[PDB]
Amino acid sequence: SADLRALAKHLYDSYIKSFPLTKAKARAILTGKTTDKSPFVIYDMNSLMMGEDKIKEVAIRIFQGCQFRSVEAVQEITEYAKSIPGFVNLDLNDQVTLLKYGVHEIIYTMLASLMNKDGVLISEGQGFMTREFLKSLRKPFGDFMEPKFEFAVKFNALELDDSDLAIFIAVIILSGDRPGLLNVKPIEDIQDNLLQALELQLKLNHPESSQLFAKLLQKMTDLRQIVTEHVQLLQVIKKTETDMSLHPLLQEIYKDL
Amino acid sequence: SLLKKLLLA
Ligand SMILES: CCCCCCCCCC(=O)O
Repeated sequence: SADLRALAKHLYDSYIKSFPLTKAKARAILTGKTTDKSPFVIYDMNSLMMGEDKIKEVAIRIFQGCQFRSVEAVQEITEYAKSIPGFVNLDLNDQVTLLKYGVHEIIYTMLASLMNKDGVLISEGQGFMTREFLKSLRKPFGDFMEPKFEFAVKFNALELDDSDLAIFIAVIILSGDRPGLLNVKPIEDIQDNLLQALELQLKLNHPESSQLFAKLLQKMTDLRQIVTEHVQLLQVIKKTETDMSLHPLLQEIYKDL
Repeated sequence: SLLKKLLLA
């Protein structure tokens, strides 16, 4: 068990190094408990115009902004993955596969930290875009964020902290069932050890939360469904919307996939 | 190929 706690701490320290906006910092902003801020609130077309300097029709401008944020998040997640013990020693093509098929599940996990039932922190906490505003955007654009909000409200009800999240995200990255992995055994061995560390973390940090470990295993399955639904919406954009194309890093991630 | 570049840095 002592080695499991040292692993949990290592992952938390690496998470703090990799991700500039943590859940602790985001919840402080959202609940107004910070010295600085407050974020600029975007709730309609006029406030979007007023706030656009933090940081082509509106729906498409927002979709573009979101791609750049996704690309930044992929880079942060890649840095974190390289800190998971054993990961850089995997076959390099398998590291690519784990990131390709895992990074969006991690993006949606971490996006929940920035969300409440009414909206989402944007631009490293300098803006707050309302859920209602995003839902108001024309189809299919108004359909992208809503399922992520639905996920987030239920996920946030588990009250995980950054120490818990650091292990949960590592577990998801080290999934041995991703398509086209060359050597699954070492990946499964790292994941088994991460799962043991997650179980002990939840027992110690959430002793009264009965079956929390089981609930997190289910959220890992839920995240795969969120990704499936998201890819279907991306396909609608590709078939319609002649204007648009994805950032090259997202083109790689979505290539077949 | 971009993921590989990020991984190697
Ligand atoms: C305009 C509505 C906001 C939705 C933007 C969706 C961004 C998804 C990009 C990605 O898959 O990495």
